[PDB]
Order: sequence, then C-alpha cells, then structure tokens
Amino acid sequence: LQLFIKTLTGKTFTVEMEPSDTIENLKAKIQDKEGIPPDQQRLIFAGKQLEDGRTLSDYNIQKESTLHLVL
Repeated sequence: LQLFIKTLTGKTFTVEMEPSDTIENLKAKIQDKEGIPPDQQRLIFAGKQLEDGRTLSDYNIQKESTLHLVL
C-alpha cells in the first residue's frame, strides 16, 4: 500500500499502491508524482530489478517496503 521509493541522491518519497498493481503502473505513478518518465526508472527491491511483466505481489512487496529508484 504505502511504498518508500529512495533515490541515490538521498531523496525519499512515497507512493500508494495495491499488491495487484503492475510494475508499469507503479512507474506511471512515480512519473505522476516525480516527473520521471518510465523508461528512465529502474526499480530495485532486494537486489532485484522489477520487470513490467509482473505485479507488486510477485515480488513479495508489502506495506512500507522500500524500493530503490535508479535514474
């Protein structure tokens, strides 16, 4: 639901998602939120890059998980 997205520049921001949302939908929210186009977003959870095939649940993403955004 509430996700923390951390950039390498030390900025955190938050987005609200559902676990059935797709990765590409997460990226469209980050674009809405922060202006970063989806093809400049690389999102890492654990040490693994999230792929547009999939849903947040597919990665065991939960309330208050942190994802890294690499631009």
